[PDB]
Amino acid sequence: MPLEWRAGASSDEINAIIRAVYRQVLGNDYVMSTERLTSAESLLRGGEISVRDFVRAVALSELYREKFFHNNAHNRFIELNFKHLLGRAPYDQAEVAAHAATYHSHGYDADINSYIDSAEYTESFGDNVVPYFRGLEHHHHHH
Repeated sequence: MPLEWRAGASSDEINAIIRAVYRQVLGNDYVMSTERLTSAESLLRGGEISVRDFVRAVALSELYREKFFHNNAHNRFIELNFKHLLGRAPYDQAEVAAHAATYHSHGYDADINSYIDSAEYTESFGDNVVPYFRGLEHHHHHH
């Protein structure tokens, strides 16, 4: 049973969104004790942005980029962006080459947005429900 945000929902649940999104996007329990995304987290807390646009900002974070693009191969970084935002693996080299070309021609931002604004991410996780890896869920919210 996944996590959903709605209007009037409590601070513990919104911080549980931030924890779940971050843990899903970076994999190994993310980065805190720093500036990070204090603006984006306040927009989620204020209800100014959707959960999709929050997850987009966490996958746009430079603390995700320096750790998984610079300390790891770009092909593997695309393979990470799939399992982190969609919950799948791009075993097709045509699929990896498509996102590599988007990454170089339209930038880091456009590649990340290709996962968030995709029809597989949308509908299944919607604007209110938090994305998870296919096979992982340990924070059940009744609705």
